[PDB]
Amino acid sequence: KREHEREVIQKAIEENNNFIKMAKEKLAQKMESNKENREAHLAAMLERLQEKDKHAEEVRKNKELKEEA
Amino acid sequence: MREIVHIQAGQCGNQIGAKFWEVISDEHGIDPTGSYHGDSDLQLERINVYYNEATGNKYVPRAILVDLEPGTMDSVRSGPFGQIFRPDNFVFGQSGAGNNWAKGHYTEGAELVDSVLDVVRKESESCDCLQGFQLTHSLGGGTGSGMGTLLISKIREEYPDRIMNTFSVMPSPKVSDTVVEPYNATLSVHQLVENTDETYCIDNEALYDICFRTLKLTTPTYGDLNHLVSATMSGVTTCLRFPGQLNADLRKLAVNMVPFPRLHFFMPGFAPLTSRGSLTVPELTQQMFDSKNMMAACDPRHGRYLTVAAIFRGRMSMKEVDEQMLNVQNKNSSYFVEWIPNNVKTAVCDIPPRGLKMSATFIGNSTAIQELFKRISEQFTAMFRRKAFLHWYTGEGMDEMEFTEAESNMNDLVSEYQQYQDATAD
Amino acid sequence: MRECISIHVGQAGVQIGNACWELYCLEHGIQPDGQMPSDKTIGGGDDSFNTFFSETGAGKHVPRAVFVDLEPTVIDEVRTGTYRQLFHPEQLITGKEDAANNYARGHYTIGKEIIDLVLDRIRKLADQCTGLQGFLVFHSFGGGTGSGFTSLLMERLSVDYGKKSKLEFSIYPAPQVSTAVVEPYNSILTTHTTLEHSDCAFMVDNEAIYDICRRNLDIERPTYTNLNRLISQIVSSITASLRFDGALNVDLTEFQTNLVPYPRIHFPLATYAPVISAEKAYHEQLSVAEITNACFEPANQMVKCDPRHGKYMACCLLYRGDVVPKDVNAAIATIKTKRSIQFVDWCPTGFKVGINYQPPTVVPGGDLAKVQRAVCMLSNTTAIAEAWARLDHKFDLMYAKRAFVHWYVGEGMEEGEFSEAREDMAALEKDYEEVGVDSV
Ligand SMILES: Nc1nc2c(ncn2[C@@H]2O[C@H](COP(=O)(O)OP(=O)(O)OP(=O)(O)O)[C@@H](O)[C@H]2O)c(=O)[nH]1
Ligand SMILES: Nc1nc2c(ncn2[C@@H]2O[C@H](COP(=O)(O)OP(=O)(O)OP(=O)(O)O)[C@@H](O)[C@H]2O)c(=O)[nH]1
Ligand SMILES: COc1cc2c(c(OC)c1OC)-c1ccc(OC)c(=O)cc1[C@@H](NC(C)=O)CC2
Ligand SMILES: [Ca+2]
Ligand SMILES: [Ca+2]
Ligand SMILES: [Ca+2]
Ligand SMILES: [Mg+2]
Ligand SMILES: [Mg+2]
Ligand SMILES: [Mg+2]
Repeated sequence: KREHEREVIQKAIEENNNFIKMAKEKLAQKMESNKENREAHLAAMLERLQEKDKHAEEVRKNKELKEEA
Repeated sequence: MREIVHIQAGQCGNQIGAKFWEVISDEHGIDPTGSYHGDSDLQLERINVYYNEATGNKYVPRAILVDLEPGTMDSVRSGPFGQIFRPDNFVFGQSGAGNNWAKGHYTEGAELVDSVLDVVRKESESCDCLQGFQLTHSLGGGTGSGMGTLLISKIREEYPDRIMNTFSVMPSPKVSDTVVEPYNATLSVHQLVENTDETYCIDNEALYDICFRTLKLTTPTYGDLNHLVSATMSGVTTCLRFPGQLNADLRKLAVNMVPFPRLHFFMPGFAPLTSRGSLTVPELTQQMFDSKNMMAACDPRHGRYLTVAAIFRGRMSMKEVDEQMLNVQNKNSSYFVEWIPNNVKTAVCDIPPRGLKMSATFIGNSTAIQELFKRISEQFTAMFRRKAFLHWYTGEGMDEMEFTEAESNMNDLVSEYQQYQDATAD
Repeated sequence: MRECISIHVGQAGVQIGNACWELYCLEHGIQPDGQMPSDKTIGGGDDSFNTFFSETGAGKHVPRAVFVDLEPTVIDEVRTGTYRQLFHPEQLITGKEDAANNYARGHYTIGKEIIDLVLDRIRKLADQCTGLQGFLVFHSFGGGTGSGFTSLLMERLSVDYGKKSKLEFSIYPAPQVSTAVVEPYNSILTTHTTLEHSDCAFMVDNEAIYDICRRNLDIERPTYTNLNRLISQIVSSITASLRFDGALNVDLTEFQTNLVPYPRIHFPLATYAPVISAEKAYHEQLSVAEITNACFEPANQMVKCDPRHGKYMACCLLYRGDVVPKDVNAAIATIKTKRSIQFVDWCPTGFKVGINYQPPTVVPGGDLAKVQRAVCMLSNTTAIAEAWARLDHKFDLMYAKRAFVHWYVGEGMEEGEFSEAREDMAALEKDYEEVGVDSV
């Protein structure tokens, strides 16, 4: 009985211990995947500013080449 | 704590922008000198939102004034509130754009855009927590449209997490005979679909028709048209400028008004609209949803509402307001999309506007707005089929392909509006 | 010491906390400055009211509470309000920008900036506790802070405090009471994220309290103050057992063990009786058996649903005031004879009862009349699934077209979290059907 009374408390500790780690780990990846996702959503906006600026320069070049009279 | 930075470009943008400041300064008890001469403490509880606190108990609009023709710069200084504006924030060119979108967007406006961003950056640095920008401009001109849309992109580039709002005026043959206006509007709409979070469609055809038919103004002027604009602009910003049980900002408005990123073109409305030669809450409610009171030349009963926001102003029975918004909603159930539950919210403000005991301002995201874009697309295709005046923009370095891209994108926007207009719950 | 730390998150949670701590002070005789003349145990003590209040050497009784909001407007009123010096500056936490009705902003974007600070202040309160019992978390489903940051906080609290009790008080949205179009999304996301971290959640349908205030109290057009004062009566009844000494009161552990049959089925339906105005209370007294019967009338539930069409799994009846055991036992005896009140067949004994002889207290200004016997019933009924169903339907209408979803993806979320959260809700609805089915 003593041996069983002690398996119980040691198991109860393990219950609480794994509760913490299923929470620490699940919250860990949710913040990881959210970091990546917003980094991608901001890395895509670094490519639209790049293309928008690049096209503006192509326009200003075309004006330049049209002044050659 | 939630500061908005106002920018206004072009002639139209500055005239309506000036009236906006001539209308809300009175509501907040600020005279042209910038001194507070009000009675209620509620006028100042959110003075920050649009005004900077200066030494000597002075209030200065957080406004940036722009145009490529320096003449309009002096016109504002001569205005009733001309001297309230911070003189450093006047950024003007020397040539003007001649109703050329390319000049304002790519060549001449580009040479001035950086000088404006410096004024934008200075005002932003003195904000406790910048909540967004608002632009007032026309889409048919050359500067407010071409340079205004360029500015939006550059501000979005530097402030990607700030909300971009605009009060965009688009052309109507009834108010302007300039021929290339469909080009400037179509080209600017191509930008606004991508770089603004929420845009109010101030349609000059709707403003003319309201002035002529409803107000009985055989001869309407920009002052008559701008009176409707200032009243609308005062209404849609009432909850940003005054406190209450709402406590909302520009991002909350966008979050709850825009179900899909591209469909952010609103359809303002105002009530009452009555002639000088001639009110109950149920009458406000009915007229507010009437097509004749819309600032966009569209019939909401030709489409369906995705979302709606109604702001009631003046001291009135709260329960009477809630009952009537229920009555109008279920009596118009068909014109509200069934797949967005509770898509009509109502805010109420005790302070009425000048000269009225009660006011109602309407902000609707309706699929009927497509009627506007179809009107411009029809005009655009008429000139673009024959390349009329196209050399104006090619000479500045543009490609005919960019014209078709702006055309097709606006045509796509019409399709998307029609897509969700026909959508069913099951 | 059996202390309890209150956490008030977002506008609703803060404003609901304002009404609760106001009431607590009135029930315990604590002045707005924190001084309590009747307390002779200066600087400390083992009194029951010390479970919610800490003492300072200067005789100042300080709430064991943390107020967090991502924008300062609401909590600023507390900092300048009538109870400004009741709290400590460290306990009133605010950011500069709110979550903008976006769960994602409250959970991922604006929340992260402040979450580590909030835990530290909660940590500071915990270190002052000798026997911390659990956390009480007040928040709305609809707001971006109340939904997104609360979820973040609950997850973090499970890591830093393990299985320590965490109870919620949640405001279920309603069109009547200043709701927003995306609030169904926030409610589903926060419920799914918090299901596995909360041991007992007390939803309050804002439409139900709107109706009670508008009907029982003859308030044509209720305010948040009218609603919060009513909510505080339920919160007070639940925590009275902890803030007051008594031989027949129900502590939190006793409270949770007798009301939650399965971990996920932990959403009791709250009722309060009598909710009555002064004009009606004039020359009118209601008895123990009368207020006991009112608890089972669907018209008084804090959440709109029909217990008559569902099954009870456990009932907790917290009496307070001039209530005697004999009347309590007779009133409950009658309820067990009523075939109109059906218990599941696996709940042969389904009543937890308690009495707190401290009389109900009314805010001087609060529409409730001062009564002498009140009862708050908290019942785990399957009917509560009706509230989940209504909200789940609104989620489906919008999500079928992916309306508004872009606002959440822009802040880093994936559509997978939307469907996952919806599937969890579907399992919960099926769970409530399974527990209601008769046994073999
Ligand atoms: N409602 C309203 N519309 C105006 C006003 N002023 C000009 N417009 C409209 O604006 C269009 C022309 O654009 P403008 O703003 O004048 O041109 P701009 O922005 O100054 O650019 P550029 O003239 O090319 O330098 C016309 O279609 C007018 O109908 C005004 O005060 N109120
Ligand atoms: N009962 C009650 N409900 C409230 C109160 N304040 C807000 N609510 C509810 O909360 C919802 C709005 O969310 P809030 O809690 O105000 O928003 P928040 O937590 O501050 O988060 P943000 O989005 O950042 O503003 C509405 O649906 C209301 O029904 C209140 O004082 N009492
Ligand atoms: C700028 O101040 C405003 C801000 C907002 C709103 C609004 O219209 C009433 C405003 O007045 C201009 C608003 C928009 C409508 C919504 O649904 C379409 C919603 O749920 C959301 C509402 C507002 N929330 C409530 C409960 O009214 C928040 C966003
Ligand atoms: Ca004209
Ligand atoms: Ca003591
Ligand atoms: Ca003391
Ligand atoms: Mg000009
Ligand atoms: Mg808030
Ligand atoms: Mg006991």
